[PDB]
Amino acid sequence: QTQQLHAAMADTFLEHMCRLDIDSPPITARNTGIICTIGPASRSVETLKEMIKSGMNVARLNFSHGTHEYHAETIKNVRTATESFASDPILYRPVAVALDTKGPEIRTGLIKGSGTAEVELKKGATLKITLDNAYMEKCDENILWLDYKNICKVVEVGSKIYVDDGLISLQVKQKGADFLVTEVENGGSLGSKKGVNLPGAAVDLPAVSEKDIQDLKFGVEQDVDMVFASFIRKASDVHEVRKVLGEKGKNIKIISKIENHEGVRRFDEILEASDGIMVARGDLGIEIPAEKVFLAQKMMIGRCNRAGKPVICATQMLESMIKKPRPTRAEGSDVANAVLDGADCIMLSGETAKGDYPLEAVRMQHLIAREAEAAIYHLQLFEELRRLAPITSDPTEATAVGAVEASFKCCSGAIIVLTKSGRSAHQVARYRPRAPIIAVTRNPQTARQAHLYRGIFPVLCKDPVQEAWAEDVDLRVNFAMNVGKARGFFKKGDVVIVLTGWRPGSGFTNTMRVVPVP
Amino acid sequence: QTQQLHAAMADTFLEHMCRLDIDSPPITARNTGIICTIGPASRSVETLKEMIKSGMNVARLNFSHGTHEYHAETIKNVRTATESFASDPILYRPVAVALDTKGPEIRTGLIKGSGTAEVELKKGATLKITLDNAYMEKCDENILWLDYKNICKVVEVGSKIYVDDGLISLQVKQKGADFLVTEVENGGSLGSKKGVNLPGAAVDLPAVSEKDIQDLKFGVEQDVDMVFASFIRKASDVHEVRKVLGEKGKNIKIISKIENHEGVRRFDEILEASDGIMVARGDLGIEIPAEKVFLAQKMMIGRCNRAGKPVICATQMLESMIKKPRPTRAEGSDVANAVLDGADCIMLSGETAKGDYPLEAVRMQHLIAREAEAAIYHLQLFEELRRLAPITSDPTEATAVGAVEASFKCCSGAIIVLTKSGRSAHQVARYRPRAPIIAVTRNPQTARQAHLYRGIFPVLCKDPVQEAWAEDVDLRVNFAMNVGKARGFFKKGDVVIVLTGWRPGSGFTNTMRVVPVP
Amino acid sequence: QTQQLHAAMADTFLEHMCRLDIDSPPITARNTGIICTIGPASRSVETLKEMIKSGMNVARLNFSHGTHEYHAETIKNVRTATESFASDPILYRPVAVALDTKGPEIRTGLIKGSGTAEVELKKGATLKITLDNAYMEKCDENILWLDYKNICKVVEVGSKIYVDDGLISLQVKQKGADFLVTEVENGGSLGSKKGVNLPGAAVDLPAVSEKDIQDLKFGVEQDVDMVFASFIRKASDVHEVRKVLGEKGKNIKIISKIENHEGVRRFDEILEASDGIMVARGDLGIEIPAEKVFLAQKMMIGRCNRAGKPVICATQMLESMIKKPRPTRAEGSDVANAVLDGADCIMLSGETAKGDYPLEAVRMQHLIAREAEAAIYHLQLFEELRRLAPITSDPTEATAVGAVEASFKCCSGAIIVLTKSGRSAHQVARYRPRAPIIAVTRNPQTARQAHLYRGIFPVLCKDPVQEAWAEDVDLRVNFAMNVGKARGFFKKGDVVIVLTGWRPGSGFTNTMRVVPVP
Ligand SMILES: O=C(c1ccc(NS(=O)(=O)c2cccc3cccnc23)cc1)N1CCN(c2cnccn2)CC1
Ligand SMILES: O=C(c1ccc(NS(=O)(=O)c2cccc3cccnc23)cc1)N1CCN(c2cnccn2)CC1
Ligand SMILES: O=C([O-])C(=O)[O-]
Ligand SMILES: O=C([O-])C(=O)[O-]
Ligand SMILES: O=C([O-])C(=O)[O-]
Ligand SMILES: [Mg+2]
Ligand SMILES: [Mg+2]
Ligand SMILES: [Mg+2]
Repeated sequence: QTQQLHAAMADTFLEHMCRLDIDSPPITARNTGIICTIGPASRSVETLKEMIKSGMNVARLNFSHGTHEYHAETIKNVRTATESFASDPILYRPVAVALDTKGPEIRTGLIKGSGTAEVELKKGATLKITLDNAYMEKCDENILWLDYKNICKVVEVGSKIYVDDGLISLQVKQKGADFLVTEVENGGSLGSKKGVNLPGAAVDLPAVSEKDIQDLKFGVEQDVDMVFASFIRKASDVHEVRKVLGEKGKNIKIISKIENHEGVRRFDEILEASDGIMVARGDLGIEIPAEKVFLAQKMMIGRCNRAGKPVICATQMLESMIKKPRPTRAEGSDVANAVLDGADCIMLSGETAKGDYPLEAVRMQHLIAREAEAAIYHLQLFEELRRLAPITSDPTEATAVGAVEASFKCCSGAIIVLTKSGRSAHQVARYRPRAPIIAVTRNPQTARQAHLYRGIFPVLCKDPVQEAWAEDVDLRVNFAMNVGKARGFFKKGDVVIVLTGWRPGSGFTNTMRVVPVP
Repeated sequence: QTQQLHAAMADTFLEHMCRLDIDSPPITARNTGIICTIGPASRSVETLKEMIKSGMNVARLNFSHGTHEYHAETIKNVRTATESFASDPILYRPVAVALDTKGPEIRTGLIKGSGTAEVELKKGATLKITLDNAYMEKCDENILWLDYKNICKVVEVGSKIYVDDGLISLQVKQKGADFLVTEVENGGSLGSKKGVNLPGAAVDLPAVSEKDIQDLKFGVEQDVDMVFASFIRKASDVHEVRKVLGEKGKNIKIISKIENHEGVRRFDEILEASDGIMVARGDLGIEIPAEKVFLAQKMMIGRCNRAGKPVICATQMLESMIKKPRPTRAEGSDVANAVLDGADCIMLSGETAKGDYPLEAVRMQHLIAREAEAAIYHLQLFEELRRLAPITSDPTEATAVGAVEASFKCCSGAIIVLTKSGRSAHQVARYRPRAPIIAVTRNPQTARQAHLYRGIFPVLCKDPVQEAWAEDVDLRVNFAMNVGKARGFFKKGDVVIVLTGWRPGSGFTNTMRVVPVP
Repeated sequence: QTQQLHAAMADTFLEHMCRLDIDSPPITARNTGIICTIGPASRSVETLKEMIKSGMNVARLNFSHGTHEYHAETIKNVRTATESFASDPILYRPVAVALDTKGPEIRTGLIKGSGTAEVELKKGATLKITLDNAYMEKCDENILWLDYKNICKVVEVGSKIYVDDGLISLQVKQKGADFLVTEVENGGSLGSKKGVNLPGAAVDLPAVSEKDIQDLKFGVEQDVDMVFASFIRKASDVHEVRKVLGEKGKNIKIISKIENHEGVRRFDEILEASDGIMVARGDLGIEIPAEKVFLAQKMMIGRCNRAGKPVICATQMLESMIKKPRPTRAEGSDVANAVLDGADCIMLSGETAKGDYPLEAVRMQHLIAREAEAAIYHLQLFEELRRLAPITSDPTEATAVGAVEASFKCCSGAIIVLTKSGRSAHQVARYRPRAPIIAVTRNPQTARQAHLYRGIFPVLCKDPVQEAWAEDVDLRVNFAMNVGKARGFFKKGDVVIVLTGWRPGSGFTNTMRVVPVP
């Protein structure tokens, strides 16, 4: 038995678990999108080509750092490597480009302006925090500058302050009008321009700073597929991002990063307003107790699955692979469990952006996700997503669920979906079939954006529109068959589900056919 | 609400995920046992006391290294630290001692000659490896030492051999008659006395070596509670461990460690023959592909849960805490998911044996387990264990599921069980109540062995047996009431369930009472 | 096998249906209560003896006819019959006495004058209804009188009027000041003093008339066990009845009869106010379209089951058995499907009151019920009753659900419950065990009232209270054992469940034991 099909027939979850089988090889298709952060280790054209071959689907640009021109060149190299495979349209793989905003970050200043300079803060020592720019480049063991002007307004005597991704902690003893006097609680060696978290503080920085405004405008001009908007606290923040992008960037997907308590409490209204959600475990594990992160992760992935919107699990997934060519057992486990949880995508940060094994990290993500998709208990997942999804009069929605039902019944090799905007394919993906969803499109952007949805293998038809509708459908359907056979999803004589519109220019995908592979 | 009781009421697993809430705090009780490997960083009487206070339930000793004299000292210290709390029998925590056999290991030697400490080899490099035994002192990046004779009886050319937690990958370029030259693939930092794995070979080493025989006999002499048997490949391996322990060590629990392909494949006969199971992920993730471990882990926990036998999840759960005071996010997830999987106990190795933050590690496991236990979907778990329960005429079994049902209905503070052998408490634990199980025993050994069962808080009643049954019963009940109050499990006015026998002895548990706390 | 135990292990409802086996003989015990209307055909001490032997649990007296002294005679004969078996306390079966009030009935006047003649009406013919008391004794095929003064105020042209328990249909063609001119819909002989129904008309007779009051007061003097209150339309109706019964009759159960549209629309408040419900299908089927009766039956049985309150299914169950000794197929089906619906009791009207075969009717209900009860899909029933019953701090509720859980686990012969008021036994019955519930009481009245609850076999202890509580429990327990052996419920060596309290008095059931039958 293949792809855990022995465990798939179990009537209980428990028995399904008991039947999982390390000798039951998975199918070749991998449904979960892989998002890579690009930096020094992975920004060369030649390295990017191997990232694509290994499984990268989306390139993430971290606008916390780097100049516009530095990112412009990262974008170019990505497009260059992606297009280098375009000569064969059957084998071509769209690669999305995402921009991760700085958002309302709080950063320290420079330590004695030296570079190789740190100070060892001793636990129990006092440290003054000032906001006076004359100290902007003169930080040491007694005085510390940071860039959050109104920090005194939202902090109180007894408040905690984390510095350098939570490695150092301080507790505030005194407030002056425009300074803080703190006591070191967790000692450490403090470098320069490090990140500051204020857990439980009602931080009043703008959702979109002036810099973000510029950054978003830059993204529009560079044709980015999606925006990962940092530190989203409420629905109004999303609407702000939406308004900046405006008319010109209306088709750019906005993915809200939930990285603090507020985002978690306001999660429902953020989800309603966004196109998708990133569980940003880095900051979140600082802002709320680390032992509670898994709950937030599961809750958010559950609600997105329920709502039908993509959700990305991020940060520290294969962390130890920054230095090592293999991951820990806990890391292998965390990737698989993000998939079983329901994550549409998984993400690499430092592993791809700066580490010593960017390609091995991508490869490992691809291998684990594939195993985990086979182990999904589709029988219960399908029963539940239905029960929790409303009665609609939308015909493409009815069609989509009919097709997933049909794909489980004939165990089909794929669900081929013809789509312009991608919506029809998304509506199929939300019901989580086991068969890969081959979305044939002519819109290059919809092709790139489809990577956000579990199961979608997006495919770009380069052929010009034939005037005879029936023939043009056939062209696109046959192209999907050819892609499938080439990648080994299925072979001649296999059964596939094909979804198409009935009428030329209906805007509905309301037709399903069960069809042998030619 | 509290302890995820909102998610507890959900009609589907999806909806249950959607309701998990980081602002719903866990109960104070912690059902999952914590087993700690004791070594250089944690073997002092002073550190041990803190380990007990942090939450350590079982002290593991790894017999891969160390003399009999070294280990007796550690055992001595564990007992001294444990007995340091015996003055108040209401606060005494029984601590089990476990012996982890070396088993059929294959290891390496020292370094260079000028310093037998720590060196390296480069990437893609080549490497001479020996089947002669003169070069153990001087092993560097050129010519390396193993300890396996009939190697090439079971080996091939171009075959994979791994080294040092398999962080070093090598393929044999060519062999000969019985010696090795190879080529590096995953180059890294080479150290001293590092482990070697041969994925694929049905290795001919014995299950219980001559050294194992000495260690097991030492184990009997020392009165150990349990044995972790390394590299169990089949049921006759377990029986040979049982035979070496013999009449004298017949009450010692045998826990088979499943850490290669054969053990996975023969899991059923091994489980039937064992007292419980360890999922030993360190070696398992080298012996089988890393991406497959989580499947082997969830299958084994599933089948153990179904059989009612203890299962331990082990290795690299909090690995990065060897050097850091906080875990990664993947580590947070891993611990949490082992608990949601159904694991009776989670284990720490390097994290407590040799790392810089042993106390932090134990405390992090304690916090995560508790959060995870609240997030369990008991409604479905209890339903499935009941359906997948063979119906029996066994009266003790009927009382036990009766008790668990009752404890859900009235959300009780505990299930109090009076037990001599532990069996009665084990019967309650296998139905996975949410409420902690206070197992009151006069037998010190069963009190220690009970740590293996999820949910069991064992308490050792030191008071003389009383002649009247009823009064002796009521004195042990009251002792349990006082422990629970003292540990904050419940308070005056709370409801508990109480399981007892109709007369003295084993197999007579047939009485369940719903009782207020006085 | 036996009692469809094969069918009850099925994992689906459909599979359950598939396995029902006409050759699977049921267990001797019959859980569903049987209520019989006493009349001319059945009031002799001698017929009443055979009614009991045949399975009658409740004797219902209709107070629409006959003097108080008449009913007191009938009552005395019920009591004589019941007490004839009293010499042997182990075989004695309590029998309940129920009072069914007349309520707001509408009745015609006397036909012709020549005693009680039966004028025949013809389809198409004109009939006139009048309140002119001149025709009080002078009804005929042209002009008919009835006892409802306000009929003209509450009827309209087009209204349907029904006569003789639904037999004759009339349509209002002409309303006068004093009279109605109607056209006959279907022919049929009209008797004297027949019953009238007005569907879709706001009838304004008091739900508790002055006759009702005397009758209820009489009930109290006569020490009846329960009242079946006719034509209950709303909660206040039920509260009036409770008031009339007052302090003296507080222990008397009020069962509301739902017989019209309003009763069904305001069902929820009526249930809250009542001790139980009667689905009174004779009138109900005339008051609402006949094709809707099953919807309301199944709705009310469902809701009563969910609230844990008794529900009775009544009227025309075995109708053809008034004139024949074998029922129709439709009737065999209706009794079985009422038990499958969830009804605690089934009832006989004319069958036992005025029919030529009273004893054949009682036996046929006894047989059908016992077959139907074995066809119950207990797996899903018990799962659902759990999920949907609250989490409560009430100890006796936990004990109760614990005991039903245990009784499924060990397939017990019975659940024995010691109860003073009956509540402990009621609490078990709401979870619908398969095993008969032997309720041992010393209170003759609760013994009689227990017949309202599915699965309770009441037995009345006559022994004197023993001074030592512990011994006085065992005395009653042992009595239930003896009762079970004689009744063929179980034998020596079978396992039974026993529920007792920790002290004398009501509200202290907290102890469940699983115990071998001695
Ligand atoms: O490892 C898993 C697991 C396996 C597969 C999982 N993903 S799944 O097959 O797609 C799935 C299946 C059914 C419902 C789902 C709802 C949301 C997300 N995934 C669902 C999720 C978890 N366990 C779930 C069942 N287990 C439990 C745990 N607690 C109570 C009952 N069963 C043991 C561990
Ligand atoms: O004859 C029955 C039936 C059988 C048993 C019934 N009662 S039961 O076993 O105690 C039962 C079982 C499960 C839930 C119940 C809820 C309320 C009352 N009874 C329940 C009630 C009805 N049915 C017709 C066929 N049935 C199917 C078969 N396949 C699909 C859907 N329904 C089930 C209901
Ligand atoms: O920003 C992030 O990606 C994070 O904090 O996890
Ligand atoms: O033996 C172990 O602990 C392992 O390999 O995981
Ligand atoms: O009164 C009744 O019992 C009826 O109408 O069924
Ligand atoms: Mg962040
Ligand atoms: Mg090992
Ligand atoms: Mg009536």
